[PDB]
Amino acid sequence: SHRKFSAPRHGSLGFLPRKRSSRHRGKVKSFPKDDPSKPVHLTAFLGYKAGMTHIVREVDRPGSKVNKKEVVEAVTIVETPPMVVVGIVGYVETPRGLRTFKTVFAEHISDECKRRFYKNWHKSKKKAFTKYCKKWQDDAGKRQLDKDFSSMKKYCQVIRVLAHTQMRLLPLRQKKAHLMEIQVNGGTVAEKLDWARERLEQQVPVSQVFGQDEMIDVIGVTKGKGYKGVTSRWHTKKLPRKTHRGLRKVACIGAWHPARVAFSVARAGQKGYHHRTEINKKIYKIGQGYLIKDGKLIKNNASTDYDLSDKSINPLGGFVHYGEVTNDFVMLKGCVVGTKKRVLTLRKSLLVQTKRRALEKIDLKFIDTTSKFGHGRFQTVEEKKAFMGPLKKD
Amino acid sequence: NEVVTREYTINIHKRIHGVGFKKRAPRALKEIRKFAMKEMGTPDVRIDTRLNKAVWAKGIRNVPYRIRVRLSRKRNEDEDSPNKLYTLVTYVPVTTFKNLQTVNVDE
Amino acid sequence: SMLRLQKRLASSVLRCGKKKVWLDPNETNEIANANSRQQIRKLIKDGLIIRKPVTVHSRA
RNA sequence: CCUGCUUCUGGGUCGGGGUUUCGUACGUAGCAGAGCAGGCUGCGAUCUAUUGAAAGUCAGCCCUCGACACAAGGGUUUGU
RNA sequence: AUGUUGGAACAAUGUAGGUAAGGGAAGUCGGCAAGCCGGAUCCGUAACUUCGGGAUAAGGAUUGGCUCUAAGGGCUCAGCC
RNA sequence: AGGUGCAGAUCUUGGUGGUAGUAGCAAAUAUUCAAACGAGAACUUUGAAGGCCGAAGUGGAGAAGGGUUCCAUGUGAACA
Repeated sequence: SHRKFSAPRHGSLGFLPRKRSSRHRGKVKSFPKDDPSKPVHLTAFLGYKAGMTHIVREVDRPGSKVNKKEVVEAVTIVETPPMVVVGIVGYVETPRGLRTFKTVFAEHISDECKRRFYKNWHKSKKKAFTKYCKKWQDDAGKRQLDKDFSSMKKYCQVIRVLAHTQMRLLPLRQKKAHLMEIQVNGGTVAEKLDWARERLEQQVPVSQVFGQDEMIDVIGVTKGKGYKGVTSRWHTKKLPRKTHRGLRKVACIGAWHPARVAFSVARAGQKGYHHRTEINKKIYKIGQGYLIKDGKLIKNNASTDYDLSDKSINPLGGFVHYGEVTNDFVMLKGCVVGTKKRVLTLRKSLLVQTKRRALEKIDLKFIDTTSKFGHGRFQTVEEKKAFMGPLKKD
Repeated sequence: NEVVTREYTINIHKRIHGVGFKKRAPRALKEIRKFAMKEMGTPDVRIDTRLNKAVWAKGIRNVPYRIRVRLSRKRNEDEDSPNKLYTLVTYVPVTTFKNLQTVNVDE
Repeated sequence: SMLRLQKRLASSVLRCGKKKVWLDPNETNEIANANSRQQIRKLIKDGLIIRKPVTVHSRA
């Protein structure tokens, strides 16, 4: 017979293969398309999740109940050290799809990027790119490099760039940088190729790629949760207490003449560690890293127009399970996919952003830098000192 | 050189965080044998009975968080075995663990 | 060695259970060849096997 | 699956601060203490000061480069 | 010496225990299960009745520690136990 | 001349497979260190520590029933 009372199915089938991700770094499945009118620019960046905190800002949306009112928003902290460009790649375009044409690397590659080409750095002799770097000090080598560059002028349609993150500036335990192809969108192929040739072995800060109050896309891997049942993974109804063979299950799975159990039925398996792509994330603030001028360093990353306090975004005792943020960072509205120390892919939007929400500028009023290692109640260390006063240990 | 005796303090609390009540003390002796093979890498580890009394002094559930250990490597005597060196582990009663480094004591 | 016979014999002579019976762990070879209550009594005088004191149940 | 395993540098252990949880430790002194028994002394729950004190604090928190050893390793395969 | 073995892990489903913000049976054939009350002292206790009961009906208050006071006894009026 | 020919009868007897080195060795809080012995020690013996039975016991003796299971020595062929 038919089902007595209709109800929508549990779980979307668009994220059906709930397996462990074959990759750990987020992958850009579709880069933004390019038009020759725009200048050359980067379209993707790679960051690392630090933590989350509050924010205070003024809302300037017309016609609302919350217009000209102070709100709080959950914001993510993604520490984003600048990249080092180590190579470029060209793509000829085929009737069978998109095919890579030629990959050209730098003359000398930093050892942070050399970590990626080895499964075991301790036992290896670090012999990668040793004969490839001999091509840059012979006259036949330079003519071959220019012939390879001239070949990409003619045949390549899409040009990406190979850039890697900088583990030396991050407080993470690992030292192995993550390589990433970033599509360069801009003018014609020729000036696109010349711009990436100049940018070789150069620092690429975040401000070149992204800006404030801009829709971006976050790509990353879900927090791992291991093997889980249908009640946790698929959020099915719990069976009553009187069930004999258990109650955290799926009661009726399939019909009889459907002699095979279907692919659309909720079954137990791996939950979490799934590759995801979240869109329409708002950048409230692109921060600045620690920098030293006139002897002392500058750390007023949490300073706003009204706070004017020299505190940083690092809370009291630092970020929980991450470390301290010393490099420049981006502040994204709402929670993002992935756990602490998770590599995160930042990407420009694939859609034309013309809305009241996506074009609203943000003016920060107060950034909460209280301790997240419990119920914190102090913004800065010296504010607590002025309240607590002297202690026994003084 | 090879006969080296030195003081050590072990944070038992951080090596027991997670196990059940009926195995806290039986586990607690394991990271003392495991600790002894780390600095002086001798598989033959003998722990003194007074150390076993100190760990079991609060029963099987409550274990002292910090404990002071004289961890000494000595020559293996007759009934010859491939481990030509062994490590003797001795309990050291110390009232407080504030400002205790690893003291390299002498003979 | 193996000393369940001596502990059983030391239980009967001293008129108490084997809980309170203490054998010397260093003179094990001397205790092991007793095999009789007469030589068990000699080990009592020699101090090798000693009755353990009664556990306190203080009324204070 | 994701990391590290000597550029006198790396991590590990301990320790020190930061953060945080609970709530003011033992001992001492008090003419504070319902009072009680022989110039004061003995008992007295509790209170006060030492005392936001004492205790815990990554095992999956944060900075040390304070002290200590350890670290150029062991074994098995892979050819156009 | 832990009931005819151990060690390492702490995934789902289990079996046995618990805790849950707001609602309080809307769940279910059905308050199934779970949960509330609970000892003692002082008040108070209905309809009905075969006057024996109902009845610990129902419904209220108190409970710790310390320091004192009073009362309840034997041996020759006071002393001593 | 016959007790003369099997593929079956949920046939009889006997032997061997897949399952499968799988289900399982999860009712009653708990074991740890050192020494002895031994070729071999998580399980044997001794000492110490931490626990349980908590006198309606996991204690000390009986009746029925069992019948050498009681004691000493030795063994680790078969069982535990």
